[PDB]
Amino acid sequence: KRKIIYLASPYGFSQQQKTLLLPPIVRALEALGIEVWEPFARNNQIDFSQADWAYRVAQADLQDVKNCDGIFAVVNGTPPDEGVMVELGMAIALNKAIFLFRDDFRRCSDNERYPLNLMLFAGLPEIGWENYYYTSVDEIQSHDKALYKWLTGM
Amino acid sequence: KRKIIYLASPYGFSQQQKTLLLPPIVRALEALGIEVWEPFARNNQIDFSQADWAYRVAQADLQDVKNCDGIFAVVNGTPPDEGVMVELGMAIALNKAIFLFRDDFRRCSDNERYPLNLMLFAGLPEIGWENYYYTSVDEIQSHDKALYKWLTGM
Amino acid sequence: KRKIIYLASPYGFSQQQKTLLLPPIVRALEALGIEVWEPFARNNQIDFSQADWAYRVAQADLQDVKNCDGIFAVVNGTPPDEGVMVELGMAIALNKAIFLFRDDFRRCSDNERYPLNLMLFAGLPEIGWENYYYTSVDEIQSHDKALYKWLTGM
Amino acid sequence: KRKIIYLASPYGFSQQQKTLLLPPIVRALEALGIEVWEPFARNNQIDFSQADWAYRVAQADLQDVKNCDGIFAVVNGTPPDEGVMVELGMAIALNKAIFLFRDDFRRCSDNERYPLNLMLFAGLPEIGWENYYYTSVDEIQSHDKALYKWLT
Ligand SMILES: O=c1[nH]cnc2c(C[N@@H+]3C[C@H](CO)[C@@H](O)C3)c[nH]c12
Ligand SMILES: O=c1[nH]cnc2c(C[N@@H+]3C[C@H](CO)[C@@H](O)C3)c[nH]c12
Ligand SMILES: O=c1[nH]cnc2c(C[N@@H+]3C[C@H](CO)[C@@H](O)C3)c[nH]c12
Ligand SMILES: O=c1[nH]cnc2c(C[N@@H+]3C[C@H](CO)[C@@H](O)C3)c[nH]c12
Repeated sequence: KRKIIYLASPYGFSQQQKTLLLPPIVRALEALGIEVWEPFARNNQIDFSQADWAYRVAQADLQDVKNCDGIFAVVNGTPPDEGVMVELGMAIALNKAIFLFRDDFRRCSDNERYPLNLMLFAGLPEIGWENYYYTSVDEIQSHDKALYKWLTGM
Repeated sequence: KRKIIYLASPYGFSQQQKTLLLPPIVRALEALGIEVWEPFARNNQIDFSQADWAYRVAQADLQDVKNCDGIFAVVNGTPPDEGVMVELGMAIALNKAIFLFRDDFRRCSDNERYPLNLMLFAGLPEIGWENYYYTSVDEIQSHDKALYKWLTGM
Repeated sequence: KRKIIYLASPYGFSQQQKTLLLPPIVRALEALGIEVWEPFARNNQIDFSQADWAYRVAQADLQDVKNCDGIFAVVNGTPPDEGVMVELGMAIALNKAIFLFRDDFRRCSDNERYPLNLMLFAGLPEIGWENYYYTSVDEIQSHDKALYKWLTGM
Repeated sequence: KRKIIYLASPYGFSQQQKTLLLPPIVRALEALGIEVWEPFARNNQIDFSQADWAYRVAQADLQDVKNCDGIFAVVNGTPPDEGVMVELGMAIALNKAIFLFRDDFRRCSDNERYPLNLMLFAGLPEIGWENYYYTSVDEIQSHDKALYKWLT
């Protein structure tokens, strides 16, 4: 069975970001052999004319985080997206694999060790957390970083 | 034994907000008979002179969310605080009781049903979610709202 | 005639913050002999039941920034409030006196020199901008900081 | 002389956004015959190892807003970017033309008339401000919207 990554991001909210930013990240993950669950694409069939669609998206996304093997969370922005953060907290509590992506060079932090709010790293090991922290789309395929180690059992 | 509420908020980051905003919320919860776990206060014996303090705070807060009975999440701001959101996601995944506080009247939402990102409500029931959503400090004591129903088994 | 300070803040958006955080700041400024224009208070005779109230607040605040002598901008939050930032940009372009207030210890910055986005400091001097930068309510009345020196022409 | 638009955005902060999002917007503006001043590109010839680079960037952007004819502010995100907002306030106070771009469908507002904080619209007319408000890159070239009309 392929490992399943839930690709959490705010990029579905902007028409241009949805069209241009997500496909390259999806493709980078798929090139490692990962099955990618991207929520904006997976919720295509919900009936958005009905008033309960927001509840139905919430529950579908909760189920996807429960059923994934890891989360790949796009945590660009100041601050990172609140929905992505909820999904990240779910992933941490459910002991999913955690991978963080930030190619935004601004620092937005409450501490000196981590580049973001310390809670985002609570599900990563004390040592080597930066191996799970990706700062460019080109880095996703790196054999030295945590996605590759995960797939190769190292 | 008293129910334990984890009071998640960004109010510890600002000197004035920590001093003035949190004690009234703490007192409102305590007046219901709740034991309040406030993380900015509870992390007062971490050695902040040591470089790992941020990791030890992260783990301490994760353990507190695992051990609470419910979270009372202050979700003021545009957007809500990313650390609060991680803790909220943890609470949802761990089937804790979920209560939300927002006396910020700005609307910051991706949908028409809820006043915030739909993910924040994923741990609340489809019907009656607003019973868990508090919009003033004065409302916390309300016998018609979910904190009181929780405590009285209704 | 008293110097006029426009007190820009997001604190009017939260019921508790409006009641508890703003009066102490207003009072500290007034103790210096300043006439304080606080926008949430100053627009309390607008009819908020009428559809044009938002345009009338915008124009009232535009006029107040044009007519003030200085702006005292509360730039707490990650990021600072977007309305406060528009008013700050107006003040810079109109050669008003500029004073910044941040008692939030988090860093949210795109550079190493300043704790915030470099644009917020465009109306401050290259050297000694920190004299215009207030990090606690108790510091506002300091005779060593720029607000007091400005009022006394020293 | 070609009208000058200052293209304010936070897209320069993210490597992928700077590479992918900004060139299409620049090209849409330039297709209208506009001279586009994009701050992340224009700041290139600043020495970023001299300690004062942040101050120099700030002053250079201030001057570009003073010397543009209009601002085209990308106000995506929740909230819109604080540096874009400072530049927008400068443009309002300096009586520059104002155009806003938001293809982010989330609402982030303190009022019922506008989809964002009311201050962002203080430099736009009470009626017809929507004609200055662009919600897709495709819309930038519309002859029914305010940017094209401003060119005549
Ligand atoms: O409109 C939507 N479509 C699909 N999913 C979401 C969500 C849920 N998550 C949260 C996060 C964006 O907040 C992204 O991973 C999708 C919120 N709004 C929508
Ligand atoms: O500096 C800190 N002190 C204590 N806790 C936190 C946390 C953890 N949570 C997250 C949330 C603020 O982000 C609040 O509930 C405390 C992040 N930074 C700090
Ligand atoms: O409800 C309101 N009342 C008064 N002013 C504003 C503004 C304008 N400014 C902007 C800034 C808050 O965004 C504060 O200085 C007031 C936005 N909303 C309101
Ligand atoms: O690193 C930077 N490069 C170029 N410009 C800016 C600015 C000035 N403005 C502000 C706004 C981004 O905050 C965008 O229009 C550029 C701040 N930081 C930088």
